[PDB]
Amino acid sequence: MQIFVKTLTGKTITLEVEPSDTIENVKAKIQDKEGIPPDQQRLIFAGKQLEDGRTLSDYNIQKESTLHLVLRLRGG
Amino acid sequence: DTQDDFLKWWRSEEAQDMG
Repeated sequence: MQIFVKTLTGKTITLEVEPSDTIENVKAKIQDKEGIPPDQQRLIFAGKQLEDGRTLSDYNIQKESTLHLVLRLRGG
Repeated sequence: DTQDDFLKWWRSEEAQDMG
């Protein structure tokens, strides 16, 4: 299952994530692929806030699905 | 088809500088 995480700026990257795998596992891979901490970027889909402790199938996230990302400005 | 509608608000909402 290779989905496409699209950010606000307009960055859609192909990221593979199992449906059972929680959002943390996704932000996890996305964190090691882009360098964005799980608690630094907020993802949204179908008007639902993807919580760190939530599954994908719950938000009807299919393959190549466009997952909205929100990069939290101001780091450290 | 209001997926980007509400998201568009988050774009500028996150891009703050002077206000």
